[PDB]
Amino acid sequence: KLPEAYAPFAPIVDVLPVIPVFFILLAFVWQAAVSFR
Amino acid sequence: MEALVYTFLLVGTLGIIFFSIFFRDPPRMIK
Amino acid sequence: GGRDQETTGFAWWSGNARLINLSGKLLGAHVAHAGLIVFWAGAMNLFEVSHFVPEKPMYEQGLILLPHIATLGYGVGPGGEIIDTFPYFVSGVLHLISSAVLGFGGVYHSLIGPETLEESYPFFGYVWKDKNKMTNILGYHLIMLGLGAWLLVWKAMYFGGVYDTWAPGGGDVRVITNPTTNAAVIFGYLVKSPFGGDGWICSVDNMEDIIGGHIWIGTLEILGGIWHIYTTPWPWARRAFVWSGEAYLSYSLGAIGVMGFIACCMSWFNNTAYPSEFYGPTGPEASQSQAFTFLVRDQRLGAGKYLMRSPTGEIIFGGETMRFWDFRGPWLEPLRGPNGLDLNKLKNDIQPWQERRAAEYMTHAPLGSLNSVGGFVSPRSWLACSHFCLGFFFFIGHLWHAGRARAAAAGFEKGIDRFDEPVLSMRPLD
Amino acid sequence: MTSILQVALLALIFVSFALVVGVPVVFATPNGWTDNKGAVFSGLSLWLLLVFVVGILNSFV
Amino acid sequence: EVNIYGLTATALFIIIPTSFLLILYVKTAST
Amino acid sequence: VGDVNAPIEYAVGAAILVSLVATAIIPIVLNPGQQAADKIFNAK
Amino acid sequence: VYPIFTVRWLAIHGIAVPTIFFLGAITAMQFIQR
Amino acid sequence: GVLGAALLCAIHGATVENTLFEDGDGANTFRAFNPTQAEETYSMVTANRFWSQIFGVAFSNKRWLHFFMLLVPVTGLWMSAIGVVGLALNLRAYDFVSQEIRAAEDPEFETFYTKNILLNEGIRAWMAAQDQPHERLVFPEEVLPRGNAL
Amino acid sequence: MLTLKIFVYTVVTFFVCLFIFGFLSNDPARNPGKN
Amino acid sequence: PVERPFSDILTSIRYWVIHSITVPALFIAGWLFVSTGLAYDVFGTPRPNEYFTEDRQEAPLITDRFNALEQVKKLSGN
Amino acid sequence: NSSLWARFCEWITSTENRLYIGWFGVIMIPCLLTATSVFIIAFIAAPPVDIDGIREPVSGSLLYGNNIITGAVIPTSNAIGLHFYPIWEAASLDEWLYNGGPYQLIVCHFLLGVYCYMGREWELSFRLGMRPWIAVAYSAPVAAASAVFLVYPIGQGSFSDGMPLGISGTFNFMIVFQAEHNILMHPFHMLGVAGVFGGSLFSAMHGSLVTSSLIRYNIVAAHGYFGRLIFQYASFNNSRSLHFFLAAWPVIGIWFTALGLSTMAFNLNGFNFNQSVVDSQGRVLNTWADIINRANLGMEVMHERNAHN
Amino acid sequence: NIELALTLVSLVLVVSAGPLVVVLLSARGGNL
Ligand code: CLA
Ligand code: CLA
Ligand code: CLA
Ligand code: CLA
Ligand SMILES: CC(C)=CCC/C(C)=C/CC/C(C)=C/CC/C(C)=C/CC/C(C)=C/CC/C(C)=C/CC/C(C)=C/CC/C(C)=C/CC/C(C)=C/CC1=CC(=O)C(C)=C(C)C1=O
Ligand SMILES: CCCCCCCCCCCCCCCC(=O)OC[C@H](COP(=O)(O)OC[C@@H](O)CO)OC(=O)CCCCCCCCCCCCCCC
Ligand SMILES: CC1=C(/C=C/C(C)=C/C=C/C(C)=C/C=C/C=C(C)/C=C/C=C(C)/C=C/C2=C(C)CCCC2(C)C)C(C)(C)CCC1
Ligand SMILES: CC1=C(/C=C/C(C)=C/C=C/C(C)=C/C=C/C=C(C)/C=C/C=C(C)/C=C/C2=C(C)CCCC2(C)C)C(C)(C)CCC1
Ligand SMILES: CC1=C(/C=C/C(C)=C/C=C/C(C)=C/C=C/C=C(C)/C=C/C=C(C)/C=C/C2=C(C)CCCC2(C)C)C(C)(C)CCC1
Ligand SMILES: CC1=C(/C=C/C(C)=C/C=C/C(C)=C/C=C/C=C(C)/C=C/C=C(C)/C=C/C2=C(C)CCCC2(C)C)C(C)(C)CCC1
Ligand SMILES: CC1=C(C)C(=O)C(CC[C@](C)(O)CCC[C@H](C)CCC[C@H](C)CCCC(C)C)=C(C)C1=O
Ligand SMILES: [Fe+2]
Repeated sequence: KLPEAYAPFAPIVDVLPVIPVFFILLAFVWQAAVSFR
Repeated sequence: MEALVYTFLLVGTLGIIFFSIFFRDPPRMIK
Repeated sequence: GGRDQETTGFAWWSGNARLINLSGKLLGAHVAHAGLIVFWAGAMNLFEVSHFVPEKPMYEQGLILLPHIATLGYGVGPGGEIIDTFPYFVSGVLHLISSAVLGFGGVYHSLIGPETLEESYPFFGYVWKDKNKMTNILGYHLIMLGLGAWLLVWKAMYFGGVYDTWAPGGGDVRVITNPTTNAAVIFGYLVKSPFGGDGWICSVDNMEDIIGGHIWIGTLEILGGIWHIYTTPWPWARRAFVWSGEAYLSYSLGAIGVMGFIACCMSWFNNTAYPSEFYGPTGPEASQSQAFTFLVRDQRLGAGKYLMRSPTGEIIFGGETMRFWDFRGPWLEPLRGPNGLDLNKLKNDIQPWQERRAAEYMTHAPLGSLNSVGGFVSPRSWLACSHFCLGFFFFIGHLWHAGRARAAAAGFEKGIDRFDEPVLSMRPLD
Repeated sequence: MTSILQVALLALIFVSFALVVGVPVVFATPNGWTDNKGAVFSGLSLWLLLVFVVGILNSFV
Repeated sequence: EVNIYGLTATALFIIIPTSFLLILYVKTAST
Repeated sequence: VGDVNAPIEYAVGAAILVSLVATAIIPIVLNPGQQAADKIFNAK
Repeated sequence: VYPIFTVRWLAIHGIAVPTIFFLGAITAMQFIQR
Repeated sequence: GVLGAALLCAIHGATVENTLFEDGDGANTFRAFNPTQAEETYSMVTANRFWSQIFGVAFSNKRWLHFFMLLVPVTGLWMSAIGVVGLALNLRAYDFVSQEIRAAEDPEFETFYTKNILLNEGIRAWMAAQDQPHERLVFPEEVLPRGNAL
Repeated sequence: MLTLKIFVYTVVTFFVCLFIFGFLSNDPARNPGKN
Repeated sequence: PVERPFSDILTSIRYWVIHSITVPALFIAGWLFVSTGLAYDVFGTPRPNEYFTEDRQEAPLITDRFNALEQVKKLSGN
Repeated sequence: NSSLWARFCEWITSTENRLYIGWFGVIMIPCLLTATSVFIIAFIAAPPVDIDGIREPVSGSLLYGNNIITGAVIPTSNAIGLHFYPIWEAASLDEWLYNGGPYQLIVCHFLLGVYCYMGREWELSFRLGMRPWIAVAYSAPVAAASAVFLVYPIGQGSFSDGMPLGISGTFNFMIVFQAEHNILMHPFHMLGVAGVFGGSLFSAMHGSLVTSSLIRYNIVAAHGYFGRLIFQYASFNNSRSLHFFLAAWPVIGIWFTALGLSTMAFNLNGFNFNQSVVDSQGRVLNTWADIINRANLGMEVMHERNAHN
Repeated sequence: NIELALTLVSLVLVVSAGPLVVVLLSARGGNL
């Protein structure tokens, strides 16, 4: 359950795995910023 | 007797299929 | 910034295709993708380490990356018991930092770096139609793959060894000293049948053969890289293939699809590179353990039980499990004689740890559900399903990309001419 | 000395967040890369040094 | 000879439409 | 028994988020249709 | 362009109002201890 | 009928989209068309020859092709409707009396039909308990059909 | 039956060799297009 | 007489002024409808603790057509 | 040019034949011909086979009292499991028949034939100037057939779990899935059903509009009808996008359903909502899922023999 | 329930960290 020194940083870790699926979404947003040209 | 009827029907279907494949009228309407 | 549809001819949904002839942008994209891969690796490793209870077994809490580190022999003792969980944290953190570095490099090469690389940096420049630079790149990357294989061998032979599940009294971390380098044994697997009883490649059962094969693969890869970096394709090779970026992509897609299918099957069946005490028991193992424990309990209570003959003439358990009569495992081989199970040993040669392992394997069959309610989903099922799906999709990708590449090479990738139709220049009534 | 490591790690998190929000902006904006090279390189050096000091502190915890 | 009525039904269903279609085809092909 | 645990503060918080996200995207989905219907209309 | 209370207004509102009402009802149902 | 309708949809789409004429410089063929086109966008001759050399028989008339598309699913669903109309009066095709007599005569004669009949018996016996509350049915565990007793 | 095994192996090998030597005899350049 | 485009209303001020204060009213109305317990009374859906009555320990059964009203009133315990 | 090899190459590659052969043809023709020959012979005059391996043979040949509907070719025995069982491996032809080798022969040869048919489609498309993306469309049925006939037995561990080559065999196959894995509630089967129904709908409606429009205009006339019939103006105004959508919907549906069957081969499951609603005091209230589960339980209990002599 | 609040805050900040770059580039006339 992580070394005790990093115990308080447990919640942020719970969000790291889901970051990649956002990147693809970002691309679409970027395209939406240029009217899908 | 039933088996002969079934075999005859299947053979007839296959024969119609073959004749349609090989003896069709040419499709000159659009080609 | 980005291009427009009119200039390139590719819509936004095909936008990446605009990078085919831009070397720097393609390099940046590949570097960024590698950074993303290592980001996922590190993040998932830390996430699994955070939700890890050492007392319970790994396969009881849906962990798929920690077993890969464990099988190399990090913080694990005999019987697959975890001693300390620091190395997993170190691995995850290092992967995450490498992710940061790779992501920075990729972004820089994508946004600021020169669009075309073959104008100011000739060494790194290339054109897909060339047949020398591509071979040089292939040789370089083959050398890297060989070095990685040799790194595995070095760890297995000089840095504490790996976790062998076939050692007496359960598995343990052991140092492979004499890998089997015999050509006959190594290349016998490649020609074995993929059907039951044979196990084309998934039948490897000892670490000696694995290490020897890795040695051979590393040596062959480095030698092939040296060969390629000093050679050009033969005329038959130049008349056999299509030389374009999309053709290379299709080749890679097909190869990777085959590799995905192989990984699926080997994960489902093999239990020496995937020790049971980390990934849990396979379905054949579950059924075999159920039969074994039922027989032992019936014998102990006093009220063989189910024991029949294999069609080839050996001795197996009866019932619905007679299909899984090719299974072998550390906890069952000592009870097996020259022709199947031995009645005397199966009667009075069972040690407590074997019985405990069978009892544990009874209730953890791969039965589960997508809703994950229970017969609980074993990691093997997840790996097998996911990689089977990915392999199938990548095979479809090979089909699509190879077809398009060949059509473009021929010169009719965008449609029939409408002025000289080949069909109209042929005899009628085909 | 867990508190020092924790505060250094929080500082590293904030610095990494700022660097991530900044570097692509500097790259994309026209005539910005050559204008703000020093700032980006200084940020990268600070990030690496802070990673190393966090590592040493962990080694000492 | 089992289910004589069934055999007669099958024979009629196979013959009458077939004969009708064949006579129609021969009649029209003369055009 | 069968009462709602959450208070009305979250009720209003979610109302604001799910009421101003649906009253501004219902005209954006229909805009293509209304723009093309007039072109189809008054023509044939 | 000026007049309102047209066919389109009625058609859209008829399906819009109950939708919001039911969305609120379901969101409230979510937070029940059973 | 339904499966043939899906097959026709897929094959027609694939053939039309893979025989388009070259009337656009761009890599994408979607923007090389306007609704006011005069000629068709695909070559009927090439598709006809392709499907006459692969399968054996191919269409040579657009109207006939699209009418066949219309015809298949309608007939399929109409026949299904007639079947359910028949079932409404418990006029079901269930017996194959000869097979039932032969199976009952000697236990050692099994076809997939007999297994299907047994599965239907199991479904009925095990589901009628709660599917029809108004019948007030309580089957003791002794009588419930099970494969162990065959 | 060893003879049947031999016959099947021979036939399969013949056909596979024919296929392989087929696709290797300059397949890409036999197309109706000109490029 | 031309069915003003949706873009015109999207940029209007009165439209937003009306809707931003009206829609939340509907959402809160629904929340209070299902929170105050009015839904159970209106639609007859029993509460979690009212499924099994003191004298009944099984699913109800109507078993009557022309007296279904009294049957349902008795079974529900009201 | 005049070499015997050159003449053979020209004959195989010629497009003047009534049916194109090609190299994929030279591979697929013998395979499919052997498959169909053995299939017909086994369907007509095959002896009983012990599918379950408990010495309870199942008759499936016409001569042994069967019709078209109830006949089939029974899969191999459970004793063979997943082994390779060619004709020359069995002790005698009678034992080979008893165990069920012809099912293995048919399935292998037919799978190779269908794959080479897939290849030949692209080959002919390329020989004519057409674009090469019909094989992608054909991959859906090929993927489904490969799944059902090869991947499920591998996951389960025996060829006895394959689909018998018949009608009643297919029905028993479906019933056994619904008993064991609860396929009906799996999302991928839902996507497959949606794909099939949508394909039928689109085929019928496209045919109707095209036939109506064609007057002694093909897309600009019927579009006015469609835009005001069910609203949805300017959706598919490009004749090419419409046909691409037609080609895309069912193919994706079938790909997803095939992947779902493949995943079930490794036995995850369909959804499972049993006892998902409970009131206070812990009592259980039945939902429709519970009735489905009762049906599945009865089905599974009926299927298993357990006591086998 | 500090853990849930902290997780939600971190998730929201991470989500917002992405579109911020796009907004900044669009507002400042970048090459996005
Ligand atoms: C696929 C990966 C990849 C590739 C092909 C390149 C290629 C290139 N980069 Mg990029 N870069 C990458 C990743 C990559 N980079 C990453 C991950 C980062 C982030 C750290 C950067 C950051 C970066 C910057 C900041 C700059 C470049 C530049 C360049 C160009 C000049 C390189 C140079 O000066 O030679 C250096 C040659 C060396 C040999 C030194 C490399 C040192 C390594 C660590 C030693 C190992 C290399 C050795 C040959 C391998 C031995 C293998 C052995 C074990 C068998 C060149 C086109 C420069 C340029 O001109 O911009 C376009 C530039 O300014 N790159
Ligand atoms: C991982 C997948 C991936 C990758 C690596 C790329 C990479 C690339 N694409 Mg492709 N693309 C993708 C997916 C991907 N794309 C998808 C899914 C679509 C469809 C939605 C497209 C559609 C598309 C089009 C239409 C075009 C590209 C273009 C480009 C290039 C320019 C980068 C860009 O967006 O313009 C610059 C964009 C910006 C400056 C705005 C984004 C700002 C930053 C980079 C966001 C990320 C910052 C990150 C979080 C910070 C990391 C921290 C680190 C610095 C420490 C680049 C090589 C363009 C090109 O070169 O074509 C010739 C182009 O025209 N892409
Ligand atoms: C990443 C790996 C990789 C890749 C992509 C290539 C790619 C290439 N190599 Mg290189 N090569 C490599 C690794 C690699 N090589 C290594 C490691 C070695 C050292 C052993 C070599 C040694 C080497 C030589 C000596 C030569 C090549 C050649 C070639 C080219 C022709 C393709 C070929 O070999 O025929 C593809 C395969 C065939 C033509 C025949 C295949 C027919 C059989 C029947 C198919 C079945 C395979 C197998 C028997 C089935 C069992 C396995 C199964 C269970 C999976 C091509 C550019 C040739 C070339 O063009 O000159 C440089 C050449 O002369 N390579
Ligand atoms: C590393 C492998 C690789 C690479 C480098 C490429 C690269 C490329 N492909 Mg290829 N492709 C691949 C694999 C690859 N592809 C595979 C495996 C398939 C099979 C599905 C395809 C199928 C394919 C088609 C059919 C087409 C391309 C096209 C393209 C080009 C544009 C990229 C694009 O589609 O826009 C960016 C992509 C998108 C915006 C789509 C993103 C949305 C996807 C579909 C869903 C998101 C994933 C989803 C969550 C997972 C669901 C499955 C799950 C069960 C696992 C580009 C040259 C196009 C082209 O013009 O070729 C020249 C084109 O028409 N590719
Ligand atoms: C011993 C042996 C032999 C064993 C056999 C055992 C056994 C089981 C026998 C089989 C029994 C059997 C026949 C069962 C089926 C019985 C059955 C259920 C019948 C249903 C009959 C019925 C009246 C149903 C009503 C619905 C109905 C009419 C369905 C029609 C189905 C049908 C024919 C679908 C079409 C199929 C098909 C492949 C179409 C492809 C068409 C095609 C080639 C188009 C290509 C094409 C595309 C283009 O885009 C263009 C442009 C051109 C030009 C072009 O060409
Ligand atoms: C290597 C591949 C070998 C494939 C062999 C199999 C090919 C199948 C050939 C089907 C011929 C069907 C008769 C068409 C008769 C015929 O001449 O049709 C001709 C017709 C084309 O007609 P035209 O377009 O010229 O007609 C224009 C009209 O206006 C009338 O003039 O073809 C079609 O419409 C598509 C046919 C698909 C129909 C598929 C039916 C499949 C049925 C399968 C039954 C199997 C039974 C098995 C029993 C055991
Ligand atoms: C171009 C572009 C794109 C993409 C891109 C990409 C994909 C990128 C990537 C990038 C990357 C990939 C980056 C990375 C970075 C990283 C980092 C920056 C890291 C950091 C780390 C840290 C900070 C850590 C921390 C920690 C640890 C170590 C653990 C525990 C504790 C703590 C939490 C403290 C797209 C297509 C979308 C669109 C267009 C634009
Ligand atoms: C690790 C391992 C091992 C070993 C391994 C090895 C030794 C491997 C090898 C491998 C290899 C060594 C592989 C290879 C592969 C190859 C391939 C895969 C090929 C392919 C080819 C092709 C596909 C071709 C084609 C073609 C065509 C058809 C067209 C025309 C021409 C040509 C011919 C080109 C051992 C057992 C010890 C241990 C465990 C596992
Ligand atoms: C926290 C931790 C620690 C420490 C840590 C550290 C200290 C880290 C570092 C990290 C780092 C420090 C990282 C780095 C990375 C880097 C990279 C990842 C790079 C890459 C590169 C590349 C990839 C390149 C390439 C190239 C060139 C440049 C040229 C030639 C060509 C080529 C492409 C080869 C301790 C033990 C206390 C505890 C546990 C965990
Ligand atoms: C972990 C962390 C970090 C980093 C991070 C990052 C870098 C992140 C990123 C993130 C991102 C980068 C995100 C993104 C996101 C995005 C999104 C979330 C989107 C969404 C979208 C949407 C939702 C859309 C929708 C739509 C469209 C498409 C348009 C039209 C309409 C519709 C509705 C359809 C560091 C290490 C530094 C520090 C610590 C923390
Ligand atoms: C020019 C002009 C237009 C275009 C217009 O729409 C109106 C409004 C009439 C009405 C209120 O829609 C009347 C609707 C009542 C309707 C007759 C009731 C029966 C038919 C349907 C139930 C109406 C709703 C259809 C909707 C759901 C598509 C007026 C007053 C105008 O001056
Ligand atoms: Fe059409």
